[PDB]
Amino acid sequence: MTHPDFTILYVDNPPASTQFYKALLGVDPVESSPTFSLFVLANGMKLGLWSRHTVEPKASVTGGGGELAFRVENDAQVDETFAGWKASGVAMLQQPAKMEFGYTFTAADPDSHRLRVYAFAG
Amino acid sequence: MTHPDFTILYVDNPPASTQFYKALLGVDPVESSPTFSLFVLANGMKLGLWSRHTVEPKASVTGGGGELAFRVENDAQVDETFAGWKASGVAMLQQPAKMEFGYTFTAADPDSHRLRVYAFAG
Repeated sequence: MTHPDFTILYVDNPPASTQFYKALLGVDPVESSPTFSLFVLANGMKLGLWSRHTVEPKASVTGGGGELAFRVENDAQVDETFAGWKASGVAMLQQPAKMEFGYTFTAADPDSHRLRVYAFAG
Repeated sequence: MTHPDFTILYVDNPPASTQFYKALLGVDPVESSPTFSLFVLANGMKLGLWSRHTVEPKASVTGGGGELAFRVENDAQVDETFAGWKASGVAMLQQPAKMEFGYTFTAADPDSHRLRVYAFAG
């Protein structure tokens, strides 16, 4: 009954991780705190960064879950996003491969979130 | 540079978990597969269910991360969403408490995702 237009990705060190998402997405944090961050996209969606040392329920995890799907028009735009992140200092452990749902790619940043850039086959 | 209006939450058993999100959010899966699901919200956002047995990179985890922030007008609407989920068979391990960012509450479903219903103080 309640609709979430807001997704939160759990980070460790707010300063470095927030500047990382600033250039990663191409946004600026409208709201920010010593242990939290918030930016709202012109897409009509909303995206948080909640530090895991202050998350409730308290969970010391990085890379356990949370997937951020970056939608692009086609397979070439996936590869542009690949190389740009790679040069921008993403860990990057996954082969960009043609899946059933289309050309999918998933990265892992310093704080390790599954950043899923895909091109839908339809 | 690339903006994600799409967030994916990693589930174990697609049938049961997809019907769970159907009533949870109040949506129907526009796209669906034997090991995947996809529904797009009238909020202007997009939400996937990717089964962890077919996720790339492959990760057998549930409750490690991924946070779904359900935004409501005030603290009472948080408590309505609390009891409704509770009656609908959510695990629910967190006290709905007044945080710095407002009245926050976080649930965990059968597949265990941090479902964050909050009322922003400001």
